[PDB]
Amino acid sequence: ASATRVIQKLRNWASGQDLQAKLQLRYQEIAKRTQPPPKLPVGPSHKLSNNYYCTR
Amino acid sequence: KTSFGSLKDEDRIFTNLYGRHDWRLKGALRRGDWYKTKEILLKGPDWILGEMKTSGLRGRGGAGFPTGLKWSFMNKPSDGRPKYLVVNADEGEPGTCKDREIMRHDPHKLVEGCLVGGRAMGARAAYIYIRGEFYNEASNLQVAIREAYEAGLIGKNACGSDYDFDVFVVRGAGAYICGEETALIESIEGKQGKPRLKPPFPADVGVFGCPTTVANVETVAVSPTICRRGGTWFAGFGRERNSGTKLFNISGHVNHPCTVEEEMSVPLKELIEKHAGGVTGGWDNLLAVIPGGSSTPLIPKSVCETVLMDFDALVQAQTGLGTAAVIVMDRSTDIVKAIARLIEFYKHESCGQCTPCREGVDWMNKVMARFVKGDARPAEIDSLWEISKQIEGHTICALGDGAAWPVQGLIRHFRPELEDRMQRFAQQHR
Ligand SMILES: Cc1cc2nc3c(=O)[nH]c(=O)nc-3n(C[C@H](O)[C@H](O)[C@H](O)COP(=O)(O)O)c2cc1C
Ligand code: SF4
Repeated sequence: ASATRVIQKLRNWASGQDLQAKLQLRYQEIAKRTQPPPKLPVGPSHKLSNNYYCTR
Repeated sequence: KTSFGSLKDEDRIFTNLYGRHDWRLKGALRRGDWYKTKEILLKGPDWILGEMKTSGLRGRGGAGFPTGLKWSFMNKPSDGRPKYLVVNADEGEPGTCKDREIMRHDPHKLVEGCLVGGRAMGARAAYIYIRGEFYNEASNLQVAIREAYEAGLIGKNACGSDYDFDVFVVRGAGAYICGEETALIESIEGKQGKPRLKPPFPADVGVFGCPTTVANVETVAVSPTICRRGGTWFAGFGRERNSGTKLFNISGHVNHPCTVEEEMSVPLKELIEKHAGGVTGGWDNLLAVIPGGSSTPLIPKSVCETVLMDFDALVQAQTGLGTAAVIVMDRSTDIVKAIARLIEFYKHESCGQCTPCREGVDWMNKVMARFVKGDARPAEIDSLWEISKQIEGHTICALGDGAAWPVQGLIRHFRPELEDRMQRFAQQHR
């Protein structure tokens, strides 16, 4: 992403593809390594009634 | 007859219910006790059992099982063992005082009923297991028994009928579960008040391992009046299969809480407004009624409008006729607090022998306390219903049933009250 315009034009012409649009090196668009804490949902059997194990 | 009530004083059995006359032997002889009982004993066991059957009397203890058939379960030749009649005077159930009243005011009726039932089944002794808190009642019973022994009505010649019978009185030590049949038998036998399983039934293996029959004080005391006046008269009182008279203890939010003797099948509204002086604040102020003691569930005013006091009538009303203890609760009643107090009573009085009653009644007590505080979420109502259904029918005795039933009645009827309390708690914290 730090390549000059001359080198970018040379690479684009030499490969035939727009390379700066799809760079294989991740710079800033990736997710943060620190994330907010999650709250995972519970399944269908997490109920206090009509949940006898013989019925499932 | 299609309308029941307005019982006549010439037909009331417990003529000294209020203690206005002498409770001793002289007063009992004036009131008509111990009359022709020698002739009854000479007519013998099969005639008395037939009289009880044609009277159609049901157990006053709670279950209501037909007294004639239950007493005819011991109509067998002896296998070398003695046979015993036992009187359940425990009266542990809340709302109930009728057995206490008839023990302390008509004790000779109880003694004559013990003699009649013991002869009808074939027996040498009647053990009256009285509640340990009824010390004065036990002393009055012993005074009456001493009077009967001195008069020769009991002991080595049962009124000159060549029958031998002894009436003992044994006191409990404060356990509601000792009012149960088999737990009472164990308490007499000297162990803890833990009920034993059936089979064996007490008619085969009972107190000390003999054939025995536990019967209610009211049932035993109305037995000789049934024998004297005939079973047809007692069956003529009351409806079909729910016959005779009954002692109703009306307590709670009524103007005159009292114990009265009334004909069976009486309307609840008529009974309350006639004998209790009505609900405090009025019938419109009435909210709920527990009609048969704390074992039976509650019923709201809408079904209390036209309900009767039969076993079958309360069964159709999804309740039962237990000890005929009518607890009345008005609009000012904290209904959830009352039911949680009943569940706390059952938690304190469960004997803890068997796992569903023990653990589940403790669980219901905790859940009901949180329901009173409002400290739960409304799925716990259905959870508590499922817990009560797990308790009911899976226990050794019927205390688990009698603890699951009030929770079931409260959930069945006053569920929006619970939900309103719970959402109010949720909104005043969040
Ligand atoms: C927990 C529990 C407590 C009971 N307490 C009494 C009691 O105090 N007095 C009583 O007469 N019956 C009581 N019963 C009902 C007895 O089972 C019943 O009275 C006894 O079997 C005699 O039957 P009867 O009603 O035909 O006389 C209780 C039952 C249970 C399950
Ligand atoms: S149901 Fe309760 S009171 Fe009855 S035997 Fe079980 S633990 Fe004891």
